[PDB]
Amino acid sequence: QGPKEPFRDYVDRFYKTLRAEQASQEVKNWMTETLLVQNANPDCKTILKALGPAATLEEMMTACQGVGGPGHKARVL
Amino acid sequence: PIVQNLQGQMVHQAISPRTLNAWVKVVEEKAFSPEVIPMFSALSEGATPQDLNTMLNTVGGHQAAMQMLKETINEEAAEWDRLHPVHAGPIEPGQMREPRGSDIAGTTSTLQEQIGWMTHNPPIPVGEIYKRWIILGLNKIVRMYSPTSILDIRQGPKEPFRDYVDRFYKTLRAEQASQEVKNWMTETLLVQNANPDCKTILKALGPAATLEEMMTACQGVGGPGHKARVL
Amino acid sequence: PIVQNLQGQMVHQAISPRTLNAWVKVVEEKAFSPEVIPMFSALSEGATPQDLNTMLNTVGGHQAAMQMLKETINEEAAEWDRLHPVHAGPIEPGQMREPRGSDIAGTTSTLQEQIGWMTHNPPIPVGEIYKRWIILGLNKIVRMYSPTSILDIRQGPKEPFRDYVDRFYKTLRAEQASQEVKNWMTETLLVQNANPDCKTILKALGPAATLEEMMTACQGVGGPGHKARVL
Amino acid sequence: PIVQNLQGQMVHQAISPRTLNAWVKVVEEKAFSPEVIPMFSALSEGATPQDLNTMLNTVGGHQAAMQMLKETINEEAAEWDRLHPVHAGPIEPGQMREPRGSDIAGTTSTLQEQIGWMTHNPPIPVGEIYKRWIILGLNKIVRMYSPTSILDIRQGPKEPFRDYVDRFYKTLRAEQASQEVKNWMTETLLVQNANPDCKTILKALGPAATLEEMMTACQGVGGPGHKARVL
Amino acid sequence: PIVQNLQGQMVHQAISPRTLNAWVKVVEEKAFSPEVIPMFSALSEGATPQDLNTMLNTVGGHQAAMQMLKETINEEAAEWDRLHPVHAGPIEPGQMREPRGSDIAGTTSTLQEQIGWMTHNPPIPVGEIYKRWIILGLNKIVRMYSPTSILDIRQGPKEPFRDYVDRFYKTLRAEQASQEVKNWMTETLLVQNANPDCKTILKALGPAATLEEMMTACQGVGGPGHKARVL
Amino acid sequence: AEWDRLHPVHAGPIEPGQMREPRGSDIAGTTSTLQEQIGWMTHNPPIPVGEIYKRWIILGLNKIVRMYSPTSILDIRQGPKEPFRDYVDRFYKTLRAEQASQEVKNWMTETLLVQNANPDCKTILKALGPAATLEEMMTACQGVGGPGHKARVL
Repeated sequence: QGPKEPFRDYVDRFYKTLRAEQASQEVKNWMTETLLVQNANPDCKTILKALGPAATLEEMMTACQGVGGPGHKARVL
Repeated sequence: PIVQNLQGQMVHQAISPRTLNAWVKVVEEKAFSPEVIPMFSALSEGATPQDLNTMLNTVGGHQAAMQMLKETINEEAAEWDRLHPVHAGPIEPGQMREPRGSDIAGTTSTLQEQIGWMTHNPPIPVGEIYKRWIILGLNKIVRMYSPTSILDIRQGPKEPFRDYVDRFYKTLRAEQASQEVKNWMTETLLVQNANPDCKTILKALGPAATLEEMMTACQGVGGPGHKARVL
Repeated sequence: PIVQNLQGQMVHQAISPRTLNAWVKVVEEKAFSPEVIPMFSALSEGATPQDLNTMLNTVGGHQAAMQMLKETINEEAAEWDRLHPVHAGPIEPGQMREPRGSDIAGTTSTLQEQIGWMTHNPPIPVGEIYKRWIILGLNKIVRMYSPTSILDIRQGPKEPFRDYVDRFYKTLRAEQASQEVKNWMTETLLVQNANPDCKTILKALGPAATLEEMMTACQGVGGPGHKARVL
Repeated sequence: PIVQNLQGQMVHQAISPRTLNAWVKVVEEKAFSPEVIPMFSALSEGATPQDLNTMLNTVGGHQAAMQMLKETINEEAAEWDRLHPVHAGPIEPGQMREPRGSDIAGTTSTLQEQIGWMTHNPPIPVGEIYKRWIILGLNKIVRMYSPTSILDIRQGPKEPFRDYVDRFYKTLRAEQASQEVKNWMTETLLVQNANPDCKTILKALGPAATLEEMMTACQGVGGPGHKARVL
Repeated sequence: PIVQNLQGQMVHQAISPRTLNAWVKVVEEKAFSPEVIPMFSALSEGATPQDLNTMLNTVGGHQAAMQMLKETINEEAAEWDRLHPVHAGPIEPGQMREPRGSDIAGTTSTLQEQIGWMTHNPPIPVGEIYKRWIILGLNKIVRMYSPTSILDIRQGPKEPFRDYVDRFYKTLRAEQASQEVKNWMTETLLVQNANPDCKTILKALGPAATLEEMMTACQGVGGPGHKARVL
Repeated sequence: AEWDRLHPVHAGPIEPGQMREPRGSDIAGTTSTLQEQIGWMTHNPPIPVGEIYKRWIILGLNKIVRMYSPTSILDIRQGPKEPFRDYVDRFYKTLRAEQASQEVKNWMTETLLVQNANPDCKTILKALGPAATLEEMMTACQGVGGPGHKARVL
């Protein structure tokens, strides 16, 4: 996750990259658990770890507001 | 007030100066504030229409508000008789007569008629119904003389969270909106109308974030600037 | 004062200093407002003529008003003894002698006689009759020495509609105003002292000048630019 | 509430509205200061769970504080059922049923049952148990609404030592320090956060000086900015 | 407090918060001015040791003053234990046992027993003994919370003689010096530290004059038609 | 001297064949002999006179450390570009140096610690609050953090 990049754009980018990767689903799930929170923004991953592992992506998307400046509730240009 | 030493054997004890004096003192300060309604409810547990009328008769201030309350009661009494919803007909020998709204508000009913309805099976709660009409009128007065909307309650630039919360909760209490709306207001609106410095911390609270946790979170984020141990 | 117990008999005791202490403070502030009449009524629940005389002579304040009240009760008592010439002694065996006007105002009756009438079955309401005479004297003080004119019952040049309705209804209550006078004032004068927004909603408002609807509609002073009479 | 009898167990009496009216005023002016806890302790002498609920129910001010207190007591009631905490009187009553958290909270118990526990031999002290939960809420309200500031209590230049000590003790009470914390704060900060003219006397007075010695020694000299009067 | 004296039914109830709030105002707002000792002496009429403990607890959050007061009380109770070699339990079955220092302060004795001592024939005056110990400690608090020296106080430039005398007499009550010294302060010091015009008449009148003569003349001097000089 | 004021020793031994009760002077070593000092430890039960003296000595050593170490928990605050991890180490070093009691350390940890942190830095720490232990806290505050984002060659 980039220094100016909000959590939604990073997740969008990760899943776009995950489509380009052609690995088996078990490996993809294990990679998602391994990488997605870990390689994220430091304050944002700290918020997400306190949500905990059984948080849904919808809950995670609704969280982390005010990280990545204006543009994180509005469309990419 | 009504006293029962045996259940169904109602005795009326006449309302006393200390009760009236305390009630007037509550009315003098608290009528336009949501403070009056729960104290009025606590006083009105086991009340007759005669007790409720005596309570309204012992107020002499705030006449426009009193007229709006009286007009509200007259319209509730009219709507009740349009419904006619507590009924039993006239055919049967020796059975209680059907309540009118005028009977409920204690003008066309005697104390023995009022006792008869409340000692009936089902107990027909003429004092509770009249008290609810008065509570609706008090809430109408509280709404009418309310200073500003719950949506417009907002925390100043570096304002204490606790002062903002007290104003928000008073305004929320005096608001009459649905329980889900009130839950959304505590969850969302209270956090949203907080000042930016407080609000980032409030938005970063975990699952199951309590008002006590919010108070802890915003403690040291507002009020007077730091004047020691900061340089 | 008199208290009725659960098993159906009446007991007496000397007047509370809480009532006297509250009463002096009520007389200090409420004297020229019609607030005094309900608050006096609240404080005098079950009061004997002796208790009422104790309350009247307790007051050292507002002496000319007290002189007006004392003359008013003495005139009413004299007029009551004009109405009924009272027969000598009891008028049947084993029953109390009939009240005179001076017995009612406590002067020629002793405390046991006052208790005797008030503990009659049904009660002979000497305290109520005297209390009504005291209330008439209070009404004279309230009308005579009023701040508020019923002849200047039009809204001021700088006066908001919410303050105006408080003054208007208080003035009517102070006068004990006629149902006809209220009927003319509500439909004519009150509407014409209401702000243009109140006159705008006239079809929704309908007949007979609904107060909460007008209070909802009106914002600030009525007359043009908040600097002139509305009427 | 209950009142004592000279022979045998107590008798229940109806609550005074003056007591409720005073309680509403105490909540208005003193709720966020820990001096409310002694007033509440005095108020709740001989109080049933039903009386305690009536006292809480009566309040309509400071609803944010009341909500956290109500959640706090509900957690304590759940804790009573779930954790089995230690208590005064029998774990097994002889002539009454065992009290659940809901029974102690007054929800699933009758007023006669509440009287039953309190009149039992030994007494089962349900009001004393419940009011401790309420006191934990009141102590929490003081912690939430009074800024944490014990290390920041310090004497102004023209300030009396006694007011500074009084403020320090009040702040320490608001914070709710345990014995090790309370002694450490009291020993280490009290001379150190004094003003230098006052501190000079305290340093001269020396190691191990008692509070009465310090209070006596460290009195002012009445110079400019210090009062010569209270009244 | 004891609330019935001619009957044993309903003999005792808890002290009102309404009364306690007035007591809290005397300690907090009049800042331990000499009036607190006569006010406490008035409040303690027919009081139990528990009522006295309730008053000690309810000092308006003045915890620091309470610590010094309670520690003083503990010594007074300890001195009583030296004075009277009281045993546990009664001399003989059924007898009211002699009260120890612990019992008198309500530490080892419960409310029913305290009422039992006070309602015996002869009564055993446990609350009266405890009240004196509390007053002895309260006198120290009155000295400690005294604003300034008896020597430093003065009459203002246009100030009434009665205001100066009231201040001097209150300060004199707070001062702990010998009765011989206190008489010297009344006869010589008060006149000596009085302003020149007031001093000149008070010296002219001298010790042979009555208090009324001193008051009338020095009120005469200080009224309108006065220079207002302190030299 | 506190021990002596608190404990006058009346009479000799209780009976022959068991040690006398020690006064404060005996503990400090100025009235007791080496044979007495051995005698107390070789008693049944042993009387731990040296341990009693040592507890007083440790308190004096603590005063010496506090006298020569300018450490104070009252003055503490986070430095401007100071890591949160450096700041907590400095805070617990300060508590160690001043020898704070455990309940005081808990109050300092749960009340004071995040209060005297930088306002940008304290953001997520304030949101976590005193329910989160030190390990739980130390995963935070790396957004305003120093080096540690990019891997090193070691």
